[PDB]
Order: sequence, then C-alpha cells, then structure tokens
Amino acid sequence: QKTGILLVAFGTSVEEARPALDKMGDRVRAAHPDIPVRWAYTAKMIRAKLRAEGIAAPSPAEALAGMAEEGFTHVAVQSLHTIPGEEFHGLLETAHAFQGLPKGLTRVSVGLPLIGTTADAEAVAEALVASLPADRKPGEPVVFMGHGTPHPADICYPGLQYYLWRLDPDLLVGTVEGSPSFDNVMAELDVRKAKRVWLMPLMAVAGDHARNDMAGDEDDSWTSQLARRGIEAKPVLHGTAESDAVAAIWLRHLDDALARLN
Amino acid sequence: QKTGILLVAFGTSVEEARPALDKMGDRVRAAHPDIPVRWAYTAKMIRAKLRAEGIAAPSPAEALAGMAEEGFTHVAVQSLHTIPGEEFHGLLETAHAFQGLPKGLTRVSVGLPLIGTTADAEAVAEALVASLPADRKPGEPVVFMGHGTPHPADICYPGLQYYLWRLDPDLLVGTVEGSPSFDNVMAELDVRKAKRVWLMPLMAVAGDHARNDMAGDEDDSWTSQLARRGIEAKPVLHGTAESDAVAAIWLRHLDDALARLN
Amino acid sequence: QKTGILLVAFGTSVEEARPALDKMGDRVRAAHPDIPVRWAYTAKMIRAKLRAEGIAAPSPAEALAGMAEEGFTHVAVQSLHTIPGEEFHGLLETAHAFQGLPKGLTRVSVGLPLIGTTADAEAVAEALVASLPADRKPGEPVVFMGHGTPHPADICYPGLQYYLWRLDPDLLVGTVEGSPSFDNVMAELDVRKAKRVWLMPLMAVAGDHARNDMAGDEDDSWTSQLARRGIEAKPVLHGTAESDAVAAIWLRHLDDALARLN
Amino acid sequence: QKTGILLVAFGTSVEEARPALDKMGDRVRAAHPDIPVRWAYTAKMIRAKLRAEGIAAPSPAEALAGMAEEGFTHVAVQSLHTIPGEEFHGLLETAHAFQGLPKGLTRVSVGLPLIGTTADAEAVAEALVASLPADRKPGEPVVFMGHGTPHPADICYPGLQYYLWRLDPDLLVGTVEGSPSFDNVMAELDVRKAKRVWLMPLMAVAGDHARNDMAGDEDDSWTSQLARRGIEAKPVLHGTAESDAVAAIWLRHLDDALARLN
Ligand code: HEM
Ligand code: HEM
Ligand SMILES: [Cl-]
Ligand SMILES: [Cl-]
Ligand SMILES: [Cl-]
Ligand SMILES: [Cl-]
Ligand code: NA
Ligand code: NA
Ligand code: NA
Ligand code: NA
Repeated sequence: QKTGILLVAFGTSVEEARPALDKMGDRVRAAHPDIPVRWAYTAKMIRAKLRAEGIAAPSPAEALAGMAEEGFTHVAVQSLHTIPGEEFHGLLETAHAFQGLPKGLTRVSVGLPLIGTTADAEAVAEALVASLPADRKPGEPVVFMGHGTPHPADICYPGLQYYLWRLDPDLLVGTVEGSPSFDNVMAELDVRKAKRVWLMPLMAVAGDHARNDMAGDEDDSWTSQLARRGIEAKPVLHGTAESDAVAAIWLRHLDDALARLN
Repeated sequence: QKTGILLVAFGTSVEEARPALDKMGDRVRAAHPDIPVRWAYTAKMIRAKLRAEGIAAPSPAEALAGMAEEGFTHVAVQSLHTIPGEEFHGLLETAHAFQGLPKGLTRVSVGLPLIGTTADAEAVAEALVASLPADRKPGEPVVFMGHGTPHPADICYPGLQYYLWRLDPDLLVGTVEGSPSFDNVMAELDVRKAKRVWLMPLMAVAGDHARNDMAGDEDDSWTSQLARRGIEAKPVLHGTAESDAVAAIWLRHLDDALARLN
Repeated sequence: QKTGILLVAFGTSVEEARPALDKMGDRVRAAHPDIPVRWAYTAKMIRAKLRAEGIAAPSPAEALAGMAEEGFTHVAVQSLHTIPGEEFHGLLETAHAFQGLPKGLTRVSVGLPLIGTTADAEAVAEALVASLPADRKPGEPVVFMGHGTPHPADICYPGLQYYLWRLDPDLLVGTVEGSPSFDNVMAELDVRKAKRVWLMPLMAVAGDHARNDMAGDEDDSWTSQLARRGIEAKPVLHGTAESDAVAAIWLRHLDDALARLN
Repeated sequence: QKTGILLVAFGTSVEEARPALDKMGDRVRAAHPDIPVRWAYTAKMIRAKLRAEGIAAPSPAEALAGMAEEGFTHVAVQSLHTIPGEEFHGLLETAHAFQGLPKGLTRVSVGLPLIGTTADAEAVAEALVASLPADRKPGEPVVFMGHGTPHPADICYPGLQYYLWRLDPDLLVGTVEGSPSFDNVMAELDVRKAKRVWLMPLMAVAGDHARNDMAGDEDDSWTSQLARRGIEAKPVLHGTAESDAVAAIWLRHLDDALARLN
C-alpha cells in the first residue's frame, strides 16, 4: 500500500510564469510531508514545448503509467484548473481509466478544480478580493481574465461574476474565448465611466493568455483596447496560484481527494 | 438498424402536473414523426409512486434494457432536466453503460439538459422572459424557483441569474436546496421594496416543489414568507415545459443528440 | 444492503426440457435459503419464444435493471453455461456494466461456467462418468454432445476430452458447431468398431440440439448417421443439470461468486 | 491518422534468449514495412531486471501512453503470449482502457495469443511438429513445456495435447504450474518405456523456465528427474518464436488485429 499525489496543471513553458507552480508544489509538500508528489500537464502543446527545452513533461497518462510502475497503489490527482471544463473532464476520464487495471493502481481519486461547488465559487470570490493589489483604490474596476471554453462549464464564469458582485459591484469577469466576452466587459466599464482599470488573470499561472491576450503590445490585447478608449489599464501578471487565499481552495480539494482514497 | 428516442424527465406523480410531459411528447413526435419515442424517469421515489398507481414508470436502465430487447440499435436519450447535475450525470453514465453491450444497443447518445452551454443559458433567459404571464407589469419582480443541488452544476443558477439581469434587473433566481437561497432572494426583494412579486418554477414540470415549497399554505412556503413581509405573491403553477420558447431548447438538444448517432 | 442471486441459463422453450432448470432453482434455494433468487436467459431467440407463450423471460440486462429497482445492492450472477464462451463473456460484460451505476447495484459478481479451471474440467469429467446410465456396459462408447463455438473457449471441448480419456478411453466429446466435430467422433468410433454407442448432452438442458441434432428422426441427426453405419445408438435426453454430481460444480462456482461480493 | 503496432511479449532478461524477440521484430517489419513497431513487456519482474541493466522496458500502459504522445491514433497490440490467460486478459483490459481517451488513441485492437481458436490450436500442433529437431527419431517422445496457470485458459494445454496426439501419439504437453503436470508427463513416459525424450519450450522465448525448470543442473529440473529414471533427456533451448511455422500464427493474428482498426 503506497499513496501518492499527482498535481496536474494546464502547464506553462514561460520561465517567468513557472515558479508559481513550484510554489504550489511547496504548499502541497508542507501540507502532506510524508506523501510523494509527482507532476503532469494537460496541454499537449505545452508538453511539446517543455520537451523541446529538454524538460520532462509527462501527460496525465504517462505520469500515472510511471507511478503504477513505481508501485503506487492509491493516487490523489489534483487538478490546478479553474473550472470543471474539457481539460478537467479529460483528466477525470484518464484517471479513472487507470484505476483497477490488472497489477496497476488500486484507486485513483481526482480533486475538484478551483470553481467546484457554489460554496467554492463564493470562497473563490472572497479569495480574489483578498488577493487584489494594495494600490487598487475603492471604485477602480478589476477585470478577472478567464480562458473561457465552449464546454458547458463555461457557465462557471458568469456564476463567479454573480458572487463577485455580491462583494463589490466594480469587480468584473471576462474571458478570451467564452462568456462574458471582452466586449461585454467594455460595455460594463463604459457604464461605470471608469478611468483606471486593473486586469488580473483568473488562471493558476500567468501564461501566454495573461501576457499576450491581456497585456500584450499588440492592438488586440485587452490593455491596448483599453488605452484606445482613454482608460489607464493596470495589468497584474501573476496567476491565482500565487495567492495564499486562492491556493487554500485547491489544497482543501486535495484533502478531499486524499480522503476519498480510503 | 433501428433508431429510437428515450425522453427522460425527473418525473411527477401529480396529475395536474403530468399533462405538461405529454405536451413534450407531442412536440417530439411532431418534430420526428418516424422515430419511436419511449419514456423513463430519474427519480426513484416518483417511479415508486407511479407504480403504486398502476402506471408503468421505467428507470433509464429498465427502459434501455427493454429497448435493446425490441431490437433498437441507436438511441438518443434526451434529458428534460434543467442543469447537468447529479441526475443528469447519472443518466449519462447509465446511457453509456448500455452502449456497445454484446447483442444490445450499438450507440446511445445523450441530449444536454436545458442550461447546457453559456449560449443555452442566454437562450433560456430569453425564453423565460417570453414565457412571463401577460399580467406581470414592468418593474414587478419575478423569482424563478430552481431545485438547487450540492453538485458542482448548482453554479448554473447564479450563471443564469447573470443572463437574466442582462435582460431585466428585476428577474431573480432562487433555489430550494442550493444557491442563490430564498433568503438571498428576499434580500434582493427588500432592496427593491417590491410590493407584488411573481413566482415561476424553473423546472420542466410544476411538481411538489412548485406546489408546496413555492406556493403551499404552510408557513415555510415562499408565498407564505412573502405574505408575512407584506408582499402580494403571485405564484404561477406551470413548469417551463409548457412554454414553446423554453421547449425549443430541449428540442434543439435532441436534434444534436440524434445527429451524434451517425 | 441486500444480496440477491441471478441464475442465467442459455434457456429452453421446450416444456419437457424446462423442469431441469426448476431443479437447479430448488438446489440453489436449498443451499442459500435466505437469499432471493431471480432468473434470466442469454439466448435472444429463446426469450422471444417464451414471451410468445405468455411467460416472462428477462435478458440479463432486464433482470439486473429490475433487481436494482427492487433495492438489491449485491448480486451474484451464476452462469449455467458449459464453457466461458461468447455467451458467458457477454454476460460478464453486462453484469459489470451494472455495477457501480449511480443509485443502482453496488457489486455484481459472476460465477464461472461449468468448465472453469483445469481443476473444474477434471471434476466435470468425474461427474459425467458418475452420471452415465446404469445400463451402459463397460467398453460401450459414450459421446458427449457440446454446442461448440467459433469463440476461443471452444478449446474447452478438446481439453475435456483429455480429462475424460484419463478415466475411460471410450468416452468421447463431439460438438455440433466446433471441434471435435461429429465426423471426428465417427472416426473415433470406427477405430473402436463399436456396435452400441450412448449419446448424452453436455449442456445444462436437453433443448433443440439434444432433441434434433443429436437424436432427431431426420437423416442428419447423430442417431440417424450412426444407424446408417450399423451402430445401435442410445440417446439419453437429459441435460447435465439433472445430475447431482455435475450440478455441484455450478453450486461451488455460485458459492465462490457470493464470497466475491464481500 | 497514424497507425502503429505494439508487440508485447512476456519478456526475458537473459541475453541468450532475447535475440529470438528481435527475430520476431524483423518478421513484423518485413510484413508491414510502412507501419512503426514499438515493444512492451508484461512481466513486472522482467521490466525491473531490464531497467536495472540500463535498458528501456515499458509496460503496456507506459508504451501506449508514449505512443499517444507521439500522435498515433490507431494501434494494433499483438500478444506474443501462448494462451489467453491472466497476462493476455490484463493486456486486453489495459489496451481497451486507452482507447477513446480524450485527445489520445482512437482505436486500440489486440491480436490473439498463439492458441486462440481450436483452428489455431490445430495449426500450432502442426507447426510444433514442423519445428522438431531433425535428430529426433520416430517414436522418441517430445515433451512441450508450457508455463501453466491457475487462470481458466490453462485448459489450452490439455486442448493442445488433444491436437498433438492426432498427429503423433508420442508428443506430450506438460506445464510447470498447471495441468498436465510434470508428474502426469512422467506417467505418460513410463507407459511408453521411452529411453530418449526431447524437451522443447512451448513459450515464445526460452527464458528462466526453459533454462532452469526444464533443463537446469538442479535435482528438481525436468532433465535431472528424467536422468534419475534412466532416460536420456535431450533439451532444446530455443523458444517457439524461433520457428517460422509457429511465428506465422502470431503474424496472422496481427494481420487480423490490423484489419480490426478499420
Ligand atoms: C459545472 C460543472 C459541470 C458541468 C457543467 C458538467 C457537464 C458535463 C458534460 C457536458 C459532460 C459530457 C462529457 C463532456 O462533454 O465533457 C459531463 C460528463 C461527465 N462528468 Fe461532468 N460536469 C460538471 C462537473 C463535474 C464534476 C466536478 C465531476 C467529477 C465528479 C463530473 C463527472 C463527470 C463524469 C464522470 C462524466 C462522464 C459521463 C459518462 O459516463 O459518459 N462532472 N459533465
Ligand atoms: C478458456 C477460458 C477463456 C478464454 C479462452 C478467454 C478468451 C477471451 C477472449 C478471446 C476475449 C476477447 C473478447 C471475446 O472475444 O470474448 C476475452 C475477453 C475477456 N475475458 Fe476472457 N477468456 C476465458 C475465460 C475468462 C473468464 C473465466 C473470465 C472471468 C474472469 C474472463 C474475463 C474476461 C474479460 C473481463 C474480458 C474483456 C476484455 C476487455 O477488457 O476488453 N475470461 N477473453
Ligand atoms: Cl500588493
Ligand atoms: Cl399569460
Ligand atoms: Cl440410470
Ligand atoms: Cl534441427
Ligand atoms: Na480560467
Ligand atoms: Na431546476
Ligand atoms: Na455445451
Ligand atoms: Na506457455
């Protein structure tokens, strides 16, 4: 009998972003000092870039196959995704495919992503507020940038908008590929006549979306579009994994997944 | 090769509520006149009550086992649930368990519940508005009553609240067992100082929640709580399956499930 | 928590053959007096004939769906098949598909068919010898008639021939659709110059194969072919479920399946 | 769309035995020159020994996870096992677990082991006879040594004995762990009063069973036991993968698995 933890993030190949994952690994090690911790990454393109730089970057299937070969029997897989979308559901199916294979893993549990229950959504809204930069003034809007998805779990972003507005009417959620859109966010900002607007990534790590879509020099970036509208944009290039308050939520979800192994 | 459709609702055992399901069956027959239509029900307690009244009320597993015995090969299962919650996920697992069984069904697809994508959520908000009673005046709040759930898909109800408010700030979502709660709804109503409030079930059929929790004579009902606060409550005891605009959404989801059989 | 037993035979629709299944049901009830016993049938054509006569004849899927609806949680499914062939493997897949379905069965185990391990094969050979008619004389060959199959488990019939010959060189195995063939059996009989030959069904119930292929009046029957060769054929129209010694083997396999539920 | 072949043997870590696998790899490459060929090994202890010598030795799960990462979509897994026993069934379950995983393999087929149908068993018996050493004289018994297993597929060894005896009454099958036992084989040899007896491995590669259990210097080896009985034992230390006639059977099974990918 041998318990392991498999941490699974979307993944990033940009070195300014990656230390935020190491931080998460330290938090997990601190909370479960006697349980081995392994990593896998869900984006196929990011694993390709990391392998290109000479770095091991297993898929969840490669990771679990390797853990089965090490003699692990019970593994808690923790998603560092934001929503239970396509990536999370793929992960769940992969994890459960390994469970019970002859001579392999006995039990493979999967921790919920950040926005799990409506109780999580409420805790996430509170944690995001606690994570705001000290320089943001009352009344200055903050736009949280999510990936967005065609998957049904896209509904987590407007759900989160509901909980954020219970706390502060000037906190907004926008996404690159889903709803609410950035056009919807600009319409929110126009009615508020906001002159300074903060932009913060909703995702665990500030990867390419945070750096280019949110804050790039190109015309199409959120910060470029806002500057054209006469708004002072203040991008914050740290993902939510940096915040202790946000990270506590993924940790609780891992505690729940570990309890499900018994 | 033989295609069938299996319609699956939560189910109701109250006779004033049931004709709304028959209506849905007529709509499906009208749209797919050459495809046989069968019914199953997801609530174990409702199947028990219906069997007690001498009425056949198969579970999804009983229904699919019987369809396999009739020689169906390809079956589109359409959920008449509101959200992709515990009932919907149980249905998906059951459906897929039958698919590919030796000598049984070849392919079993499953249509999304009402609030599927964020695009569905937006269409549902529009359809609910189109479904409002003609006597409701501008500015009179309307509270839509959902079941609510501990499942992660509970987040669909605050998500829907986001889309409803894009249309009319006085449309509210409350749930019996989840979030937003009825206490949250009363806090919304208090700030609006509303004197007349309409109550409409969000679920396909106005069963026991609509009739007792929403509109019962008991002190704990929504209409009783509102009357104690001096509000004229106007309960509407028809489920969303009665509305053509809402029903079109389940129909489109069935069309999508039928296309997935090829 | 509620344990049940599901007995699954190929099935027969001939009334002279069926009482042999009832016998098996009595044996099971006698051995497990406190555990409810249900029946299902694996041949689709036999279920069709039985339903035509007004008799309930559920498939394994219909039976397990109905047991889940009765509130059973742990079910031992016992195969009354002879070999782990196509029917047995279909049964195993169906059984395991039900296990773990949301709100349904917790655990569904499956008892091995008659010729399970090589230890079973040896016990079957001994039981068949104990079951021979008292009138068969030493040296008179006995041909055991199996169904035969294109499935890999067809190899059980020549395997059984090996164990039978360890007991008596004049015991032979033939099959209708597999190997050894009836032509192979006649070649065995020709070298023995046997003048009287007994024919016994290997299958649980003497259905249509026993009655027509083995012993029919038509030219193609085994008894007709033997009579053309000048051999006195002595067909025995009772299946192996009639023998206490053979039936004990299925009972032990059911005991093993019941132990697997804990 | 990208087809691959995964060859899976029990595996051997002895260097005198391994070239027989390379031979099989050449045969496969010759028959399917445009399809990439990968290897995996089913015995956990052999993968451990090979990794200890600095040699990559993936499990079937590690291999398929790696192939999915290379962008293969359709993979024919060919078992180089002798019987559809525990190893083969584990392989089938693992293979099918990978099939259909989100973003991974589309289709994973599995080729039958050597003794697949009774038609294979008959072809194997013919191929084994064709593979006998030219120095073996008519009437000298040959004992084929199988692993043996507690799994139900152990019945393949007495099944094969049936087909071998149709060809030559002095060809015998024995196993290390199943039936027929080596004691059963010595009883066969005693009745034949054989003075010289050949011993040949039934398995693909002459690993540790062939070299130690069959032909070791220790008292318990088959050759040592025979020498104590006054029999000249002639061990042949080549597995069946060396024979072209035996290898053709695995090749046909691979052709069948490749056809199942369409
Ligand atoms: C907002 C929350 C959720 C939504 C909207 C949702 C929606 C869906 C949808 C649309 C599918 C169909 C497959 C797909 O398109 O991905 C699905 C499948 C599935 N979901 Fe969820 N899901 C949610 C949360 C969860 C969570 C947290 C779990 C983990 C317990 C879960 C367990 C599953 C499983 C096991 C399936 C496979 C169904 C099958 O057996 O065929 N879902 N879900
Ligand atoms: C002589 C004995 C047996 C033979 C020759 C045999 C052979 C096979 C074959 C050829 C298959 C592929 C599917 C098919 O064509 O049916 C298979 C699948 C399977 N067998 Fe057996 N089998 C035997 C006994 C058993 C028994 C007694 C069990 C019950 C534990 C079993 C468990 C399974 C399972 C679970 C599969 C599905 C594989 C998958 O996951 O894809 N087998 N077997
Ligand atoms: Cl700060
Ligand atoms: Cl009206
Ligand atoms: Cl008698
Ligand atoms: Cl030679
Ligand atoms: Na996100
Ligand atoms: Na609802
Ligand atoms: Na039979
Ligand atoms: Na072997």
